[PDB]
Amino acid sequence: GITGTWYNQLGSTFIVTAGADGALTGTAESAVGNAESRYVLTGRYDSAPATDGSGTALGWTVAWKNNYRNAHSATTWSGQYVGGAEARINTQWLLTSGTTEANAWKSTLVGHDTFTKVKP
Amino acid sequence: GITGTWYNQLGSTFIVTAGADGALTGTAENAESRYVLTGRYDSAPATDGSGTALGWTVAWKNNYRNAHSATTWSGQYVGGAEARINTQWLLTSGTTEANAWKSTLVGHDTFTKV
Amino acid sequence: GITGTWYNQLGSTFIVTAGADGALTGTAESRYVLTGRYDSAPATDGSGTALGWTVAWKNNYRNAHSATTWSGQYVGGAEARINTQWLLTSGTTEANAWKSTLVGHDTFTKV
Amino acid sequence: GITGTWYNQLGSTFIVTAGADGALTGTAESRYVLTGRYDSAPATDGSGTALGWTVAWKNNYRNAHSATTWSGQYVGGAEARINTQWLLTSGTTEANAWKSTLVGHDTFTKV
Ligand SMILES: N=C1N[C@H]2[C@H](CS[C@H]2CCCCC(=O)O)N1
Repeated sequence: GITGTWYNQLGSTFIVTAGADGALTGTAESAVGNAESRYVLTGRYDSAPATDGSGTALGWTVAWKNNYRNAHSATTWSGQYVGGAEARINTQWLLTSGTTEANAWKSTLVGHDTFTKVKP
Repeated sequence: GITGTWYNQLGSTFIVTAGADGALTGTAENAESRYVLTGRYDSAPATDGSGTALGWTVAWKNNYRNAHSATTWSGQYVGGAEARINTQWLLTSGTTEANAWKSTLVGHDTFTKV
Repeated sequence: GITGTWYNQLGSTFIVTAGADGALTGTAESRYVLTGRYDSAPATDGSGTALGWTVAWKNNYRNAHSATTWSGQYVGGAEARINTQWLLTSGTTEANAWKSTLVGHDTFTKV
Repeated sequence: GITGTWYNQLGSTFIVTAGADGALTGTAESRYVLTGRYDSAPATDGSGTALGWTVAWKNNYRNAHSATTWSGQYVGGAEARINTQWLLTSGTTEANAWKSTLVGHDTFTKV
């Protein structure tokens, strides 16, 4: 279900493997910002969701440092997986950059990403 | 300065180990209230007195309990004698499509070594 | 371009009046009053027009002890829309304040 | 209660008037107009009073092409406070929309 290759509305590709113990591992490649190539993704999911047709809660993080670039920032996505003919993951994200004390009021961006198993 | 025990303003206790290549692993917490954490951090931060960007996730499921939800914390570690982690968090619960609009809470937490 | 009737994704109807001094007044449809501000002198370079508004969910008939604020921008053009993120806060006791605030997003269109 | 002069943790000054059926009006300060709403009939059980307001960062001297909304609750008591979370959106292009909005939190007191 969650395991597979996902794309957000921006071209980004996230390759995610769901483990049997609630672990989420994989790789992100962003189509925007200060990023190049692949970045390590790690997260957790609810490995035994409700019966009742509710979604599957999950979250993951990417720190935007790899061997090519370092953006001194990290993003966390929080959302739910919803099965169906068109499986989708709906998330909200927080992106925090490292700042000095004086600039911390403006260190965090917030947005929403919708992931699909079909590239837009 | 990150590896160790951190406490938030709620009493809760977080034990985190920060690996050499940017992994964060540990637990949030008796057994029944203990949960797994996994995250990532900037292992090569700037020198300019900037904070170290990081983030982590906890799904609220263990062997004993399952709240069908996950929290992510996004934030930065600040050093010194008043070492702190300042974060904002998102908590999402699994919902039906009908109730998705109220699936996510937002808030902030501050973690201290004491 | 902002003044008029707007519809978000779950059919709610917002009637918005943009005043020349930057004020936004109108109603969200039971029916509640809205009030906000917008940039009454945006850039002409394709940038959007920044805005925000608030609805407290109390009227003559019902009270939910909560308020929502929408923060976003207007984008004009053939398919004008207002893209927003929102925060919904409910009155809670001090000990439930951690769970007093929801976050989401809303898109408004003219049809 | 809510009417008065409020200061946030960074020292900015908000002068707020609470109107009879839930209007918030006032200024933030370099001085800008604020507008919002609040629950004029809060719960008696000890809960806080839900509210929100907006400031568009345009006045007669400067315009940053951006707007902030605060969502939160007023807590009466020893330290009357207003605990909020805020969103600041800047007018951007289509291409830069994904990075248009910052989020944070603010505590206000009369001290
Ligand atoms: N796929 C996505 N890319 C952007 C959003 C949220 S994370 C962001 C990319 C940031 C890359 C590093 C940076 O620019 O600081 N979703």
